[PDB]
Amino acid sequence: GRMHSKGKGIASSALPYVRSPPAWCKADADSVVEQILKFSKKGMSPSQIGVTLRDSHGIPQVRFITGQKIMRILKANGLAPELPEDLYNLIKKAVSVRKHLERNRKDKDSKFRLILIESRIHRLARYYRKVGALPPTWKYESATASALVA
Amino acid sequence: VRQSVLADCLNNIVNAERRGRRQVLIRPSSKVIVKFLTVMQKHGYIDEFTEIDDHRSGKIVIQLNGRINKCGVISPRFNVKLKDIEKWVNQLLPSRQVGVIVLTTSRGIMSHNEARAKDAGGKILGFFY
Amino acid sequence: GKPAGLNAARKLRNHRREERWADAHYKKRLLGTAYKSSPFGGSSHAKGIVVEKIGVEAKQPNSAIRKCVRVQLIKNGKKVTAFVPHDGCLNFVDENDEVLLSGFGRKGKAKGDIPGVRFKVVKVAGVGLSALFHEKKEKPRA
RNA sequence: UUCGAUGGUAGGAUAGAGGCCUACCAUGGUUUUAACGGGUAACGGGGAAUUAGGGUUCGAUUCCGGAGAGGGAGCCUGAGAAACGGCUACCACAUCCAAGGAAGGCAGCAGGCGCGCAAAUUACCCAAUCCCGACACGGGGAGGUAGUGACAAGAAAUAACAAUGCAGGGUCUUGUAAUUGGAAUGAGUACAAUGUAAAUACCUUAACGAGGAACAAUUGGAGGGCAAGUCUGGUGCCAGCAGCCGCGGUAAUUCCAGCUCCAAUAGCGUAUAUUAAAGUUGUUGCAGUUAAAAAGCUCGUAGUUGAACUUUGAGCCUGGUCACCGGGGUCGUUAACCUUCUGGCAAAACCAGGACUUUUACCUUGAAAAAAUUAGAGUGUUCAAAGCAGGCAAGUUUUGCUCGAAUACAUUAGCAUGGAAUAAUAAAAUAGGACGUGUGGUUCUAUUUUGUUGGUUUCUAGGACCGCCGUAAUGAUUAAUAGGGAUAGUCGGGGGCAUUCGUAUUCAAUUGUCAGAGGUGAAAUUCUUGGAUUUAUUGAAGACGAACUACUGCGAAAGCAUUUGCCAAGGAUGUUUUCAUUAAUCAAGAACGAAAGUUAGGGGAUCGAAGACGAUCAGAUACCGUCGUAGUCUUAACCAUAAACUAUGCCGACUAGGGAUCGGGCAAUGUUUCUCGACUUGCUCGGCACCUUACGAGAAAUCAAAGUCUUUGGGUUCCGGGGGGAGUAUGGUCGCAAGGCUGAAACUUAAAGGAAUUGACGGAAGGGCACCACAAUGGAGUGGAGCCUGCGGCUUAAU
RNA sequence: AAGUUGGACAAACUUGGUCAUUUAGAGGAAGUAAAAGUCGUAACAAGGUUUCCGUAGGUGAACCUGCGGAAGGAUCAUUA
RNA sequence: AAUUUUCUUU
Repeated sequence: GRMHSKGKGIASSALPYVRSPPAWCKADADSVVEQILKFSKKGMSPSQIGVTLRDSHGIPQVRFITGQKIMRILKANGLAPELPEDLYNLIKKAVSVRKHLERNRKDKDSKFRLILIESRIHRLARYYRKVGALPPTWKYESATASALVA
Repeated sequence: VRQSVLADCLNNIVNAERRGRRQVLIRPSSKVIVKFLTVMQKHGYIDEFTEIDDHRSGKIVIQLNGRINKCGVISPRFNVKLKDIEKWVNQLLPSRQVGVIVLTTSRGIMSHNEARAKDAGGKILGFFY
Repeated sequence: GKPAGLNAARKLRNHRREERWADAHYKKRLLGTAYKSSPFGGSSHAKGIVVEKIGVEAKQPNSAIRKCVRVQLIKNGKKVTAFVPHDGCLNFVDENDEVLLSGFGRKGKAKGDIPGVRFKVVKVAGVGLSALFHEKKEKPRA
């Protein structure tokens, strides 16, 4: 049940039953933690952190060896972005759609998609303000959205 | 989206019983589902059930033996006092001797008859006969 | 379908309140039309004065003369149509006889083949029908 | 919110709080959880009617509270009145006037007028209940009693014992009695006792008081509904009957007269309001593909609903109505009344009592709670509606005893006790944390004493704030075949911009012979030896992307079909990636929204509303042919609906067998073509659909949903309450307009409608039959002529 | 006491705006019901131009036509 | 091509 679509896909990742560090691995916990910190300074999103670590370095799930989620590790070590990754990606997509619309005003489909993205951004922002991830006076303005992204 | 898991469990069980199958797989599982099933088990309508403990809500495989006609849920959870138990029994049960109404009494999930014995009302969960 | 939440009493009550106006019976009670525009303000009977006699024609498949009269109410000023039940009473009933008008028994609807008539006469000259018919009482010399 | 609407200060006024009022200072208070305004033929409640339950309606009225005394306003007296059987002024009425004036209020008890369908005596009494006063002694139209009725409930006059023959029945019993006769007769008549303030009445009193008009039972119906006539006479679609269907045109079981029968009974019918049936208001418990009904589609806030997970189980003691059940304490799993105050024990710690929900919703019990009324316990008003009394006690008459006048229903709402299952929020993140006879400090108070108030330092006891000390296991639920986001290869006739190509249509120029060309069923209009049409070359304009093209793809829908490039975005798939409940459905509010229609600019090839002619027809105004304006294309502004359809809302779970198709992924010591592609097979996810079947559903047609529904409850929006009137009128709102949205009432009607079946019909199809059908150059003919004869019309007397 | 000056409550009257209800009117445009009228035949069969919906135009009228949709069609079908 | 109409009942 897609929130803004009629699709009913169920594609996802099925984590293993064994919630333990890998039997054949030498991650050494702290080495991976500093490795994540190095990649965070390099400037890649936590999704890219897990993808690169799983595909190349060979750690299936980082929390299995580290004991905490990578976002928790980044927050604990201080490299915590002010805007959450999902909200940042949504606002960046909205900015790209708005730029496309302002250069090409006849794209009614893009206008409809911008409305959907705007609604999704507002719902996500309301959730984050309620939980406390963002200041209660966060708000979202299209004029300053470009400065918010950059 | 999913609203109540007991309703889905009872709908699947009654569908399997009507089809005539001797087993049914229920997902998701919960404490309310477990308490409902043990009440049905101590009353003899449902045989052994194995709770598959996953690192999730968890699944359960139930062995049936027929002898039940329909198990259903009562949504919303109406508040049932001691005096309203008879009215609910007349409204839902086939007769005064056959049929069980499950109430989430403050003492715990229990049948309407033993809820009367304990002299405590609650909220109506469902029924089976 | 219908709301079934434990806290949807207001929604259910409001929807029932809106939908109950579609009921013909509820509308006819709550509109006050009996006291607003109906010839009878809830009264069972009303006195009136005979205006004229009209020979209405029966509808299909019947064919006869209904022997009706027109009566002007004294308390409302509304001119209505009246039906004489028996036969040979239109000769007895003359103009200005102080007739009494009542319903027909169809809750204000036309009964039978009579077109556009909803009332019937019960008393003439303050003596009552079926009394002068059997020559038990006589019309006063008015 | 002016002229008090929300709050603060101060004052005034009030018996008293208070914007009740005044001065100043602030702009506040309510509201889609419906504020405010309007209507109410609305005094409110206890309560009444119907009664499976849930509900619906009523409640002026014997009890409680509020208002009024014709409508307002003011005021004295009095504790208590803004009193009206107290006063004053105005407004609308009535009255005596000598014309100067005077004077009132029955929505109190009686009585009168008027409105009326609609409702009583100008009566007696303070004897019972109580009230007032100076008070045994007085008064009370409060109140008790009676006169009047058709009705409000309860009991019951219009009968009945035998002889009698017939129909009988099986020697025992019912009926028609133009029959008798002695019986018990009560309604009344009178009188006596009792009753009562006086009575009336009830009870009670001897006694008079039926042989048939005894001292005449009625009201409706007799076709179905619904019970009881095809009986006799009068009319003949007329009178009429008739709740609906419906009967009546000379045989009328349904009209009016007679006979009899059926139902209730001193009562019955009719008119209206309401309730049950109405599962046609549907929370229980309706229906929405075709009968009325899913917004064209999407976003979105109130509102509603919201995955799972945090202490479960085993063994005892003791006492309770029946191998059983409810209730209190424990020990070990894992520490077992957390924490506080007080009292004790004392190396901190323990026991006892009180408080003990962070915070509710929920359930149980208790308290205080008006009676009547409802249910209901007891009880000889002769039973009963009743009433709350009453009983003992025949053998003494004893100046006595004995009992009851319960209980529940109530709980909406408030208060309190007990439980913590079901449904919620924070328990500490930058540790802002149980941290505590702990290492140090500061602020205040005297709950005590220094002699009594009062002033300071503070030992002392207490409240609070500042950096440190690991007391110890120091703190972040998995990540939902939920969701969002990211990532990789893809996929798409998804969107926009720029660009490329294709034939066809029309037109223009030029070249070749000549007679028709178009079109149609037939034609006809029109133009063609001035070269029509055709053929050939070149060019321009606009429109559109044939075949490929499919029970195939994409998009929220409307819709999207030539090549390439660019941009933004999207579904599915793969994933030991990321966040962690962020979710579903929506009022109000917004985006898109075919075609047609509008305003300005460009362009107008083809087709083509309006129109022009030309054929068909009785009339063609249309269907047919040619031409033809708006329009068909596009840009910038509009609107906003279609059979916008799958006539079928969205999300989630389950349910039977098979084979095709699209996109992705997995596997093949599979095939093939100079590392990949194509093809083949199996598995899986997500779509478009298909065949068979019916565990199941529906009224059926039919449906893998329209199933999991009388065995009725997963969540959430829209929408319908018989057919016309009518998507009309009015009102509001948007639009330049056309029109869009919302949207009645009066009146009328017994049907409208859906599915399916059998006939009939079809200028529908497919098989065939026929000189009462045709074909055959058919044969003979009739009708054309004159006459025989029959039928219409004419005439007469009948023709 | 008669009488006098101010203040507050304040009946009531004239006028203007607003709300609710009721009620005349010259005239105009509708629906509703008919024992046997005039005009023609739109729909129900391929109703004789298949029907219906939205929009626009026209005509004595049912109605006709242009554009886009639906089968509720008279086709569930041409795999070659 | 072309084919309009069948009063109210028994």
